[PDB]
Amino acid sequence: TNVYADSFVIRGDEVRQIAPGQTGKIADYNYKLPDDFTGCVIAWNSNNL
Amino acid sequence: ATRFASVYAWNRKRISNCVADYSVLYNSASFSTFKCYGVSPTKLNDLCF
Repeated sequence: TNVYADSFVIRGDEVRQIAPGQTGKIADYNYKLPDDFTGCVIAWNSNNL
Repeated sequence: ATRFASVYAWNRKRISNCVADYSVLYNSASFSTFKCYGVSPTKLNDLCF
């Protein structure tokens, strides 16, 4: 029905926090995913940019 | 601690008769891995042992 694309930059060690039910500085205070999340999480190393 | 024990002879310290503040540990963000089994990291500060 609709799709929402969210984008941001984080440390490689923080990508593991971008998942449903996660906690930590990013998941708690920056970007929280719901427990019943229905989307996809895509991430890549940007050390070149 | 300045020097840790060798894993074959892992050191153990009893913690007792004291008040803890696990939020200081979890929110330190100095740890690469912080995994809790059978107890939630966030609720850990609201419990007694």
